[PDB]
Amino acid sequence: VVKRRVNALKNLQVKCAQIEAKFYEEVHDLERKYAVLYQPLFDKRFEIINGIPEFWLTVFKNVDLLSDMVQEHDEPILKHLKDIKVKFSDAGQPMSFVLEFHFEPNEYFTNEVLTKTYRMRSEPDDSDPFSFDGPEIMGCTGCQIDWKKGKNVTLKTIKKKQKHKGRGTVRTVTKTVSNDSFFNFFAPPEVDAEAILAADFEIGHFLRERIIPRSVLYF
Amino acid sequence: VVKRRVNALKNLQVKCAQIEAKFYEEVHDLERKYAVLYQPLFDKRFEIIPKGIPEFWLTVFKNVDLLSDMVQEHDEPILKHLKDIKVKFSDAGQPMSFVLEFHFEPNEYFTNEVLTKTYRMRSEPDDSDPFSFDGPEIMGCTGCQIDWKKGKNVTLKTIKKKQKHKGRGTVRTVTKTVSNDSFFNFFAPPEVILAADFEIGHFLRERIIPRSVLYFTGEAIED
Amino acid sequence: QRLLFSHDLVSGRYRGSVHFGLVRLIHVRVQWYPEGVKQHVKETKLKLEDRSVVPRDVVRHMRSTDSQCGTVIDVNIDCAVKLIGTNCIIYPVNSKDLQHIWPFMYGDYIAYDCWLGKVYDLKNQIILKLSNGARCSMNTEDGAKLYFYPGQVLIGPAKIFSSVQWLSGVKPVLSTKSKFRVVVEEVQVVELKVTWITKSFVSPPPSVITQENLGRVKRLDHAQRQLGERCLYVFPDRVAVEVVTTMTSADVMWQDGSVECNIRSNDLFPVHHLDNNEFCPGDFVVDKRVQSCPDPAVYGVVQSGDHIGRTCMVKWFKLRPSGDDVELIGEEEDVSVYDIADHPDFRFRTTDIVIRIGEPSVGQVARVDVSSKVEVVWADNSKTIILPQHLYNIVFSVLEFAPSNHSFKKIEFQPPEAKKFFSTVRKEMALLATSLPEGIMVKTFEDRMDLFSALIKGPTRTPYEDGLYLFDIQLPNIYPAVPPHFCYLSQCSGRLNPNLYDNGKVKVSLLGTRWTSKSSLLQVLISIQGLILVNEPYYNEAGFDSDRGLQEGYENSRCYNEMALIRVVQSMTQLVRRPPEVFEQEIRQHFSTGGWRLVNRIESWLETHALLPDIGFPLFPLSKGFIKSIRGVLTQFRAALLEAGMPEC
Amino acid sequence: MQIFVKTLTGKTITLEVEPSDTIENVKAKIQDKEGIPPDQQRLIFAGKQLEDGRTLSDYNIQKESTLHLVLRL
Repeated sequence: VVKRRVNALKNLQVKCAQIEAKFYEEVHDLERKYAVLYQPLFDKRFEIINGIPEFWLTVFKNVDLLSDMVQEHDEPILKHLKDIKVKFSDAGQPMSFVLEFHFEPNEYFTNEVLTKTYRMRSEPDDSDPFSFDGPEIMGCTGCQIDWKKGKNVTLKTIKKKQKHKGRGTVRTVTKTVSNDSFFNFFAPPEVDAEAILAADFEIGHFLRERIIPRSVLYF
Repeated sequence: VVKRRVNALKNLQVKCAQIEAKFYEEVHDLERKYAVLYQPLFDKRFEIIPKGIPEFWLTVFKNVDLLSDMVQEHDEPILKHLKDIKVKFSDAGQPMSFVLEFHFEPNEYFTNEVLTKTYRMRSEPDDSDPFSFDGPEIMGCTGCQIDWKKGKNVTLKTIKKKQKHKGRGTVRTVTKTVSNDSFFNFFAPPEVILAADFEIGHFLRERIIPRSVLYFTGEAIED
Repeated sequence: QRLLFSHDLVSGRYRGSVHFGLVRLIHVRVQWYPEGVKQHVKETKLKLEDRSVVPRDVVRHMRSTDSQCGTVIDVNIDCAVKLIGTNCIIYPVNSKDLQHIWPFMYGDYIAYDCWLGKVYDLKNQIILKLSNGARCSMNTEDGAKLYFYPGQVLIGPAKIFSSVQWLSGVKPVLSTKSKFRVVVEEVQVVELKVTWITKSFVSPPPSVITQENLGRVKRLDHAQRQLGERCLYVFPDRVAVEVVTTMTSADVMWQDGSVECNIRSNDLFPVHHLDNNEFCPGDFVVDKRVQSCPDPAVYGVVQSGDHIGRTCMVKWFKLRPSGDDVELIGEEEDVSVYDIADHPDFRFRTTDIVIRIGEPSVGQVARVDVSSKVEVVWADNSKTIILPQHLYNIVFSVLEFAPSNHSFKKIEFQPPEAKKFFSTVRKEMALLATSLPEGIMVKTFEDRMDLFSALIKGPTRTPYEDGLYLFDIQLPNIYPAVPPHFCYLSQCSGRLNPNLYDNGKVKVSLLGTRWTSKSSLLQVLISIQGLILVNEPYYNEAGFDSDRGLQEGYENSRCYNEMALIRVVQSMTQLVRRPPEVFEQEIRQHFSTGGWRLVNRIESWLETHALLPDIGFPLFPLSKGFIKSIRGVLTQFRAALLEAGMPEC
Repeated sequence: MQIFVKTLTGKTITLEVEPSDTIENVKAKIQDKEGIPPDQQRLIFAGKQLEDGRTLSDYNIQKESTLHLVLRL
């Protein structure tokens, strides 16, 4: 008896979740508009950075989530980072945010601006009152960095030790091996891989909400 | 030299916090607007809530740790007559404030139909202009009156005790009224635990009122 | 004397506070397991609380002056247990009571329908009850990150429960901002990859047995419950407990036959190393007397022995040709241990896995009875008696011609660069001819020039003194890149030297079993004169280097001096009786000069011991067993020399 | 010469083996009779782990003698 109306009330909660999805959609719209309003402030930052040394490198180093990715040999690279901003998707397409990292001319790659994107959700998943605590993160878009010759750090040219068959003589062979670096999540794992996806999602969320709109507090 | 540039960055961050405060005020306004869309669903819930769902909100309290600890065996029969809990919001132009209306059906314990424990949140860029900090956070409650019938109160309980006279030690076998732990103390905040009451109200604001289904069926958890 | 040994329970100061710990490593390393990490600390600063006597362990009384040995049968552990999360401590709780935390564990032997096997790996799943009241199951790999015992309480972000199976209760909605709190009800084993070893009374079954077939898998049992081992205590109501103290009171069967049951372990200390001629009651042995026990079918079982006397009494058995029974050939007391050797095949000792051969079929050895039969705990079903018969267990010259059935054949030696090998051997021969003043000498066959053959004389004041030893050396194809392939001609049916194996193998650092292309046969001969033939050859098997100055070291070294004297006399006897086809004339000449001096010296040792002691290497406490064995072999050596035509000087 | 090899499944293999024969031939015959490959079995006589590379006679095997089959893995 009661269970029937409880189930109907659950179906009602599903519509409540849909309404909340529309709420968060317009929340993203407000985020975009107010970001247009932030643009003068972020631009004034940009010109001010022209400059606070290694600004965003220090910002990342001071955050627990991000210091984990920045390796020592990375410091010469990320230090040439000149700015970071967030762009928000326009109406009609699925909600997403694009973190854009503006890099000055360097000796490590030619990309004036590098891009990376996160697509959020805007809908529930079934007829049960499924979880949606705002726009969460599924998937992510890696990109290729226009590295200079042999300047890639995501892969390291290790002189792996090998032995000749039968003879047994030792030798060194130059082979590319996956290397840990701050740039590694720019090539996220494809469709422990899921754990790394979740970690990257959380890191990008922290970049969007905490790092970028409050970069000064983290310097 | 660099100090001047970082100071400029901080002052830009101050405007940043101001614009973010405007953003959050607009977010509250959009929540008010989406109320017009929400309350049809919560009104269907009200009407549907053996007739209806007995002790729906008491059961929700029990299945929430933040609320089960606040429900006492004596309270349960009284709070059983809790008809609904629903959230209202402040009008345009007012400081961000919302109300957790406990609508309560007629009973034998207390009379007033509703208990409206208003809340409020910070709406300023920061306490100090040089510094910067923001985000919606409860900076104050309001509480509301609670009447009672003769002997039906539970916030303060009447007992017979052999008390010890203060400063003389004499024994007095007399009746006394002593403050008692009860659920309805939730409606009586300390006139300026405060943080705990604030967070519990915020929980009822964002989880238990909006998504009551998840916490009633056992389909959601909180610690 | 050393007073701590592996796994022993100790009390000492860590971080300035007294704490319990287990010694893990010795020549000491102590891990204060309750809360701490391994660190080195000496025993003088420490206070023992419970020694780690475990079955199969040979022990000696700490206080009793009698150095008699004994093997430990069973150990009774009265252990204090602290409940986890809480701090209630119950003492004394007997370890036989405590049960393992998981039904099966990594590598603990198991038995399938009719197969034995080690669980190489086991996939296990936890069963959780949520504050919501929902019961679920999860693989431990996912649960590793939940901020594992029945009754635990943990917390976890909702997403961790994405892959679980919701056994019962209302399924909660998984939101990234929800944190479930879980109480672990039971820990279960999902699958297990069995690395089978033996079939027990076709082909192996499936490696990863399906969960539905785990009900037939039976673990192994024994109690080695160490400090800090999670387990489940049952009230006289399973509760997760950690052992905080242990009370090792073990039963000991001593070398005199007495069984001193319930002796505090602190009064015992184990012997890391036996002289290979000790034989605690039950150790199966075979005779080495030339005349006695001509039939190979007979074997021996030692009943008791006197350590100071180095003499043990044995029973000789042989199998019945019909049926599966055994008969007693006879009891022989006063038998020197040197005349008996650890039986090649039967090596039964406590807690040794065994399989029944032509009902329970897989088990462990508990005690080897002084009688013929042996005691096996089949799983934990019952201790049963079974014969060994059906219980499987788990100077220089260049001689001409070629060596006749000698040195190295079947080789077809072919150096990749013969010219460089010749270049090497030229300088090797020059060095050998130039720097061999200690009498040691070598020779090379014309055919297969790599076939070196050397005779080595023992130094003075050592059991091998006047000891002649023949070595055949095959030079490798890629010499001098790698050490030479040595082979000691072995005929004594014994180990005259901890490295000179009866199989013909030799062992020393220079032989790579350090070396360099600059290394030469001269260096190897120098080493053989310095290490292989040394004053106390007991110090040359896979270590014992710590023993310098240890009383156990001295005792075992004296016994090994005795055994080496017996075996060198045996080797000389054989060599005189049946010498090879090479190196013969010099063997004659050596035996004429000093060969009879060996027997005279040994007899002088015996006479001096009887009267009471000379000097030269540890032999002074000559023992009844040594006297008997040395006389029995020395009369044989005299007979061989006489029949060989070597008259006394 | 007549010998008997006992397997763990209860069967008995009656074999004719020359006393001077090697144990490898015995393993081959056991494989032929039951299929177990020589590398995968051990022969046990009165508890002795028979070594492949040595003649049966020097193991003192006699007429109507008993052998037992064990498996290695």
